Amino acid sequence: ARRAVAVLRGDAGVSGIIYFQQGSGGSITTISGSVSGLTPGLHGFHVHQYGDQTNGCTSAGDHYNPFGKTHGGPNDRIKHIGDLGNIVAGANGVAEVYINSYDIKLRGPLSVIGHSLVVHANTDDLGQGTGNMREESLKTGNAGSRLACGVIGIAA
Amino acid sequence: ARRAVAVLRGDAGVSGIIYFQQGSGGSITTISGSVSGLTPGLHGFHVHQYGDQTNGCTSAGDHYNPFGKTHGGPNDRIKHIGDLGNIVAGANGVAEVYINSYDIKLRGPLSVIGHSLVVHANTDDLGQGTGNMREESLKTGNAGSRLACGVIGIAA
Ligand SMILES: [Cl-]
Ligand SMILES: [Cl-]
Ligand SMILES: [Cu+2]
Ligand SMILES: [Cu+2]
Ligand SMILES: [Zn+2]
Ligand SMILES: [Zn+2]
Repeated sequence: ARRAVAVLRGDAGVSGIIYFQQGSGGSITTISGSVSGLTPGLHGFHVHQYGDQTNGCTSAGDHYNPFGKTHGGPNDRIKHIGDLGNIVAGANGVAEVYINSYDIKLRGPLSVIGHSLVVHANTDDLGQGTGNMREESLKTGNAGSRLACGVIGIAA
Repeated sequence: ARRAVAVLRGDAGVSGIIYFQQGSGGSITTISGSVSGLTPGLHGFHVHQYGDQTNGCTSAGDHYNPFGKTHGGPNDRIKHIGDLGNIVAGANGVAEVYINSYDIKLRGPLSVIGHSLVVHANTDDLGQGTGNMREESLKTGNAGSRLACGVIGIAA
């Protein structure tokens, strides 16, 4: 059994606290918490490669992708491990987050501990972009700027 | 080969950036960087248990101590893994940090990635406290309040 947490901060009035809990036997990880200060609507939500905040959320690098796949949604068989889709901010700017995952781990070589969790300005198109949007869709989901981020740390 | 970084922040005018670099073959880890805003003199420097910033540096918990030992200095055979002794702030409030360690790892079950690095207000007595000071000495080194902290994250 394991627990982690990311405290999201940034330069855009967005903040939050997101917990990760992985069950004994490590099959399922529950990601939950809340994010405030968001424009109402859908916001892209990803675990990024680096837990490096020396350049704000920019130094977090690209999406966490240990298996070298294209970008997708969290339910997709082909996705980045760090792809957590969209969270939904209500009219009051608060998104309550609740995601169950078989792919997000807190133990082992694929652990997301030490990586950054990042919330974005726009909707993640889940790798469904078409036309000239498709290149960036299959890389990042076209979710726009990084509004807040935090390093995923071990929690009690 | 691996690299990590902690960006130290807090409520005391203290900040800094500390890098960790572990060589291929993972025997030696070099910890280096700088911390500013410090009172001149010696400041305790530890990796703590949790990378949890929900309650500032308080939620970092106690020292990282996977082998269940007493507190000591970094050169001691009996110490907490997270015990990094004192860093030294000059008259200008800046401490330049350079520490080599066989005990601090960036890979494996003892990795410090995901834990918090913490700089303290006072000198770490390295577990050498005597009299009524000895109980807290062998726990924390009596280094006083937590001035700044950051979660140790993966770096490029
Ligand atoms: Cl489970
Ligand atoms: Cl080495
Ligand atoms: Cu992203
Ligand atoms: Cu400490
Ligand atoms: Zn992705
Ligand atoms: Zn200690």
